[PDB]
Order: sequence, then C-alpha cells, then structure tokens
Amino acid sequence: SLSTEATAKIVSEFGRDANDTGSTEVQVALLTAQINHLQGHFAEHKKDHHSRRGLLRMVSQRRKLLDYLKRKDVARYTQLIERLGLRR
Amino acid sequence: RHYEIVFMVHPDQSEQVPGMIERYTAAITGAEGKIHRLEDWGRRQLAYPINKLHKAHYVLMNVEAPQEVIDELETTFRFNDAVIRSMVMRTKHAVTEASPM
Amino acid sequence: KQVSDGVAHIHASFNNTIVTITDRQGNALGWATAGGSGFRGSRKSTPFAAQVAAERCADAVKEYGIKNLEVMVKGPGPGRESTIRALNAAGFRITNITDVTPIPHXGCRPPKKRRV
Amino acid sequence: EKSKSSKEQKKKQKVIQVKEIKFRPGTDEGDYQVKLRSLIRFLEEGDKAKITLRFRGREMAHQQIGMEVLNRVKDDLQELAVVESFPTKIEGRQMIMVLAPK
Amino acid sequence: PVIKVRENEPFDVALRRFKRSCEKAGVLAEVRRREFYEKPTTERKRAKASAVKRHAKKLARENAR
Amino acid sequence: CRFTAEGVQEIDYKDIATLKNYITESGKIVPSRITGTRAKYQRQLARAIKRARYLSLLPYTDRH
RNA sequence: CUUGAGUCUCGUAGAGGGGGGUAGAAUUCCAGGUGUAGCGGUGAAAUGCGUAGAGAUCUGGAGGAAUACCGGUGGCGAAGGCGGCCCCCUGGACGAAGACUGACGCUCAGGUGCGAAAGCGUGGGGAGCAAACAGGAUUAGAUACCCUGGUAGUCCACGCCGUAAACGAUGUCGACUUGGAGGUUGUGCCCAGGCGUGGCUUCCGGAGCUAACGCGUUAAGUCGACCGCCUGGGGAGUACGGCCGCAAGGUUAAAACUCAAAUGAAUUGACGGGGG
Ligand SMILES: N=C(N)CCCCNCCCNC(=O)CNC(=O)C[C@@H](O)[C@@H](N)CCC[C@@H](NC(=O)[C@H](CN)NC(=O)[C@@H](O)CNC(=O)C[C@H](N)c1ccc(O)cc1)C(=O)O
Ligand SMILES: [K+]
Ligand SMILES: [K+]
Ligand SMILES: [K+]
Ligand SMILES: [K+]
Ligand SMILES: [K+]
Ligand SMILES: [K+]
Ligand SMILES: [Mg+2]
Ligand SMILES: [Mg+2]
Ligand SMILES: [Mg+2]
Ligand SMILES: [Mg+2]
Ligand SMILES: [Mg+2]
Ligand SMILES: [Mg+2]
Ligand SMILES: [Mg+2]
Ligand SMILES: [Mg+2]
Ligand SMILES: [Mg+2]
Ligand SMILES: [Mg+2]
Ligand SMILES: [Mg+2]
Ligand SMILES: [Mg+2]
Ligand SMILES: [Mg+2]
Ligand SMILES: [Mg+2]
Repeated sequence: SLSTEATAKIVSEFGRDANDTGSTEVQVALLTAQINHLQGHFAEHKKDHHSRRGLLRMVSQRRKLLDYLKRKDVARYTQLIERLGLRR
Repeated sequence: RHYEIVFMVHPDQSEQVPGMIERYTAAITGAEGKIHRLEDWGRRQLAYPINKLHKAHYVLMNVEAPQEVIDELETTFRFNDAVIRSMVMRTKHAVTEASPM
Repeated sequence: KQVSDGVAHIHASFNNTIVTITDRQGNALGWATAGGSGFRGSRKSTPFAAQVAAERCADAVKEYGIKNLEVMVKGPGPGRESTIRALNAAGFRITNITDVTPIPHXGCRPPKKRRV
Repeated sequence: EKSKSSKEQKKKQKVIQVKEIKFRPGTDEGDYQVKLRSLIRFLEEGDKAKITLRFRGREMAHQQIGMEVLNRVKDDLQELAVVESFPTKIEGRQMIMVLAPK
Repeated sequence: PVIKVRENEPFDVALRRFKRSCEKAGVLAEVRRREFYEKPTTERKRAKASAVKRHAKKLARENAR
Repeated sequence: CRFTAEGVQEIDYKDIATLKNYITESGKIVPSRITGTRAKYQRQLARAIKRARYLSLLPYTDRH
C-alpha cells in the first residue's frame, strides 16, 4: 500500500483543500500512484496471480472514474490526464 | 523498523562476545539506529545438542534500525563461524523492559 | 571381561521380535530372535515366542556377568511387555524402560493400503 | 552352514503343475480360441493340462458332440503336446483328457 | 516415554507406569495410522464423520432432558 | 483461560516457565480442550513454543 | 441532493499470494565399531536378502521429499486451493468515530484472465512412493485383488494443456419476512462479571414453499434487474464442418434409425458375505 505521507501529498496536490480526499481527481491520482508502484513488483514476481487481481481492480476503478469525469466536466478531465501522464 | 535479535555463540569463543556486541551496536548507531535493550544471559545448557555442543552463549538485542543494516548484520552472523545460531524477528513497538533471561 | 550394567534393545515388529543386549556404548554382546527360537510363520509373532527369545538372549550373556539393565523398546508388535517380564525373571535388575519408537514429524510417503 | 544356497541352485530346475481348462459341448469359436491360448501358454511353460468337458441334463444323450471338441483340441495341440489319458466313457457327467508337453 | 524405576518399587508397578506413559503419549496409535498412505480426501471425510458424531452425541444427551 | 484473566497482549518465546505449563512430558503442545486456553492465545502460545524450540530453550522431543 | 457506490484517517484477525533463508524428526544410502545366524513377508507360502557377515545395535557422513503435537463442522482466498519457523516484496476483508466525492451504480452475449490431478515439450533432480513391467502366489482360469522388486511419474525452472462428482449437484446483485442453541473475530458501556452493537460461520426449527425428501433471514420463503441453460429414453456430447492444441485431445454440435417408455421421491414386502 501507499504510505501515510505519500497519500497526504497527493491529497494536497490534487485536492481543493486537504480534507478533500473524496474528489475524482484525488481518487484517480491515488490509484495512479499505486498502479505505477506495483509495476516494479510484478516485474520480478511474474507468478503472483493473487496480487495481480488486486492490481486489475485498481486499473478498472480508475477507468470508471475517468469516464465519469469526461462527461461530468471535460475541462477537468483534460487537465488531469496530462498531469498524471495518462494516454486516454 | 523495530527488530529483535537473539544469537548464540560457541562456548569456547565466549570471550569474543563483548567485542562482537560492540562491533554490531556500532553499525546500528552508525546508521541512526537506537538500542532499546541489550542483555547477555551468558552460558546456559542447550535443550538439545547443536553440532555436538551442549551449551552456548546467549545475547538478546532489541533494536530500531533501517532495513539494510539488519541485512548486513545477518551476512555477518552467517560467515562468522563462532555464531552457531541466530534469529532476527520483527516487533510492532520498541521493547525496553527487562526479559526473564 | 565383566560388564554388570548393559542395555536391552527390543525390536518388536508385527511379524517378529529381536532382542539384543549391548554394553553402555551400544557395542553388542549377544542376540536372539523369536524366529531362531523354533517358532516359524505366524507363530513367531506371538507374545510367547518373544518370552522364549528373551530367555535365550539372557543365557547368551551369562559369561559377561550382567546384573543391571536398561530396556529400549522399539515398535508396535506383540512382544513388548512379555519380553520385559522375561528379562525380569532371568534375574537382571531393570533400571529404566524407555520407548524409542520412530515417528516422522510430518516425512516419507508410506506404501498404499492393502485391498483385502 | 547355509547350503540353502545349493538348494536354490537345485531349485532353478523345474516343478510341473496341472492346469485345468474346462470346455462345454456347445462352446462358440471365439470362446474356444480364448481357451486354446490358455493351453498353448501352459504347455510352452512346461505344465500338464487337464482338459475337462462337462455335460448337463440331456446333453448326455448326444455324447458324440462333446467327443469332437476333445478331438479338435487334441489335433490343434498335436505339435506342442502328447496325449496321456484320452477318455472312453462319461464318468459322472464329465470326460477328462490329460495332455503333457512335447 | 522414559520411566526410571524408583527405589523400593516392584517391577509390576513400573511396567504399569510404562504402559500409561505410552498410552498418554499415543505412541502406537501414531504407528498404526502411519502404516499406509491415506489420501487427503479420505482424511477430510473421516474428520467430518467424527465431527458429526461428537455433535450428535451432545444433542441427544441434552435432547434427553 | 489464564491469558484472558491476566490480560496478556502477547505471549513471549522467552518466558520458558510459562511455556512449560503447556507442553507434555514428551514435549508436545497440549490441546486447548485440556488447558481451557482461548483460541487466539492458543495460536500465539503455539508460535512461541516453536520459536523456543528453534533457539533450543525447549526440546522438540524427550528423546534427544 | 445523500441514503447506493467510492476516497481518507486509526486499529484488528488470518495455512491469501510471490521470493529467499533456516530447524528438528524420519525413511533410504555410504563408511567404520560391536556382534553372528538369521532376516523379510503371508490367510498359508514363496520369490527376495544374509557367512564376500545380513537383520540388530552404536558413531560419523551424503542426499531428496514432506512438516508430528498445536489442529478445531477453526481460519483465509473469486474459484481452483492454502499448514514448521524467520525475513523481504505484495492483494483482499472487518470494526470505531468523523471528514470528503456526489448516482460515479447493478448485470453481462462476444472478449480477456485464473483454473485440482493426470498428461505433453525442453533442461535439471530423484530419498520415499509407484501406472507400465518382471518374478512369487491364489484360482476352474486370474492378463487382477495378496507378496518381493520396479521405470515413467510424483519434486524444480520455463512453456503448453483447460479438463474433474471443478458439488452447496443450488448464477450474480439488491430489498423484505417469527425463533432457539453454538463457534470465530471486532467494538461500546457499566463493574474479571453484567448489559449492548457489527462481520463471518455450524446445528435445530416456525410461517411459507416443495412430488416428496427436504429448504427455512447464509431460503429451496415474499419480490425486483440482468445473464446462462432445459424441452421423452437410447442413438450422442457421437458424426460432419469451424476454431484451439506439439500431441493427447478440448470446444461448438446434428440427423437417420429404434423403443413406449426412461426417470425422481416415497410406501409395503423380500433379500444382504450390514448392525443389534
Ligand atoms: N466359496 C469359495 N469357492 C471360496 C471362498 C473364498 C476362499 N476362502 C478363503 C481361502 C483362504 N484365504 C485366502 O486364500 C486369501 N484370499 C485369496 O487369496 C483369494 C482371493 O483371490 C479372492 N479374490 C478369491 C475370490 C473370493 C470370492 N469371489 C468373488 O466374490 C468374486 C466376485 N466379487 N468372484 C466370484 O464370485 C466368481 O466370479 C468366481 N468364483 C469362483 O469361481 C471361486 C474361485 N474359483 C475361488 C477362489 C478362491 C478359493 O480359495 C477357491 C475358489 C469367492 O466367493 O470365492
Ligand atoms: K554459523
Ligand atoms: K528410481
Ligand atoms: K409423508
Ligand atoms: K471436431
Ligand atoms: K426419438
Ligand atoms: K434385515
Ligand atoms: Mg471465503
Ligand atoms: Mg498484507
Ligand atoms: Mg501435475
Ligand atoms: Mg515433465
Ligand atoms: Mg513398492
Ligand atoms: Mg506392488
Ligand atoms: Mg464439465
Ligand atoms: Mg473441490
Ligand atoms: Mg464438496
Ligand atoms: Mg454443474
Ligand atoms: Mg461479474
Ligand atoms: Mg432446518
Ligand atoms: Mg423447487
Ligand atoms: Mg467430441
């Protein structure tokens, strides 16, 4: 998991306040961090199928949140994908 | 990370122990590591023969140290053929209160 | 040379009983099976056939002049209790009776069950 | 001492045993051919073969039918075996032929 | 099981002590169950059987008021 | 159970006096059925004994 | 908009997963010491092993595989499954109080992944066990059941295979509807004990449901959303074609023909090399 400090940073960088843990940008940011972190784990540990299932639900939850934001407010969507460096 | 090391020494080399205690505690404190407890119960009778011995010298150390130094302390225990056996555990908190030896 | 204190190893299998008397250091003196004592087939796996083998082993160690014994019994077989009683009657003082049956703490896969 | 050894060397000769095969008057071709392969095996291993043939009820009326089976067996195992006791009459409700190797 | 013969104790009492000590340890029951291989499905079936018994006894005991 | 009554938070691999109350003469872990130990503490107690056995503070078997 | 669904904070339990290390016990083998005629095996035997010294006992070594006791209708996992101890990397669940986002949800044809054991390919490894096989028996026969051996395999790495009574023979998600006795894991309050409140789980049973057996808040009850599947027995999960696979084969899936049944549960007998 992501540390208490690494979390607290991303809530500040992307939140609108630092109580703002809820917002779609924060949620997408938190997920992007942990997805990127785990790319190292599964490079070595290629047969950790049980953990990989947890990863794929992070990818799935992010895709859903992004698609919510794309149609709720396309301005905020295009900012977020460039900051975090997401293709789609 | 709060660790807790026990190690046993060949009872012949029981006089290298205060040297070894110094050598290791140095490496802990020489990487921003505390020593929340150290004890030396000395020689006691083994409950079963380890490589033909019937006694060995016990040393407890509770510690708070960075990851990698504990790895280096394990590589030492291996190659030092005076150390018959060792055990590095993790703990949640630091332990200071005395053991029952 | 005289010994006085030795050890009596009882190997009590389901099909046979062996009885060896040794010294303190596990150097052997003389032995006796329940197959070499007449009984053959499934006769040799009785409590009685063990008693005889014990008594025959007692008389192979007459010349060593043993008085004290320790008893190391090993197995599930019929000749467990009766082998010890026989060594008592032969005049040896029995200091200590110890079970030394091997149990693996797991180990190796045993053979398949017999379909009978 | 031992000599048991020498007994084992004496034992690697042979002991002849008698292998009983039982036919019936009506026994079909496939089932005959199975029982023949049993006899060929026994004889090639150097064992005697007690070929029986049984009758039930009114099969005894047609004794000639049973006889031809024993004759057929004999002529098929002619090269492998010799006859030792080719039967004459129905003793009981049975006829017994005994073959032997070579 | 190790049973030292005690002072002025007869052989019979010490032999009885050896039996109880072996009974308590369960030395022979171990040897019996390790004589042949029991595949895991079989051991699970036996475990479930004795569990139902243990329960069924407790019920019928208390269900008899 | 003792460990509930005393309010024990973790059982130690070094408290050999206490651990000796939960092994047999042969040196096998006693069931919780017998002792009355709560199941959480039985699990801790079992880990402790196996750590003690590694450091030769307790015997594995009585016939070492 | 906050009630469904999420995010954050503090904690808790766990054989959840991947990697590395290590411990004790046992089997086999090797090398010595003591010792001497048996061992081993069965219903009964024999094959086999032993005077080139076995088996037994003791000491030392070698190697592989699996973790006694704890251990539990105990626990964790989507399922398959997961059990010595220690470290490293890592997934999910649950509780308490708040704060935050603001319907972001549920289900899913095609698709994609995971998937016991056997099996396949290329390299390793090989204690024990053991298809095939060899010998010894039993028998009317005995290509078996029993005995002595024993190769693939079982183990490791990487790839393939994609099936099982892969079962709760019970699809996923949500709401509602009397009770009793337990287990396991949190938590509040009062004073260990008492009184509440969540999660998971085992057994009984009420209404209701059901052909019956039974199920019964963990529904097979009362409802709503979406998916999968059935349409007499055999022929047949077979043929042909397609797709997939190195192969073994898997998957999708008919028809002619033939029969008047086949089937589920329960009832009364009789029967059992079932029990009392
Ligand atoms: N009543 C009897 N004749 C004998 C009763 C059994 C023997 N009694 C014990 C003898 C001493 N103990 C032993 O020897 C140990 N056991 C063995 O080693 C024999 C095994 O091999 C075993 N399997 C033998 C068959 C038992 C049983 N048969 C069956 O049940 C099966 C089907 N399940 N077959 C049949 O029933 C028929 O198809 C054929 N029967 C036949 O023709 C009979 C067959 N030719 C036969 C077998 C053994 C025997 O001594 C004498 C004759 C039986 O009732 O015989
Ligand atoms: K060492
Ligand atoms: K082999
Ligand atoms: K009824
Ligand atoms: K096809
Ligand atoms: K039809
Ligand atoms: K009856
Ligand atoms: Mg589960
Ligand atoms: Mg974790
Ligand atoms: Mg396999
Ligand atoms: Mg292979
Ligand atoms: Mg074998
Ligand atoms: Mg076999
Ligand atoms: Mg299927
Ligand atoms: Mg299953
Ligand atoms: Mg099942
Ligand atoms: Mg099904
Ligand atoms: Mg789904
Ligand atoms: Mg019910
Ligand atoms: Mg129904
Ligand atoms: Mg097909």
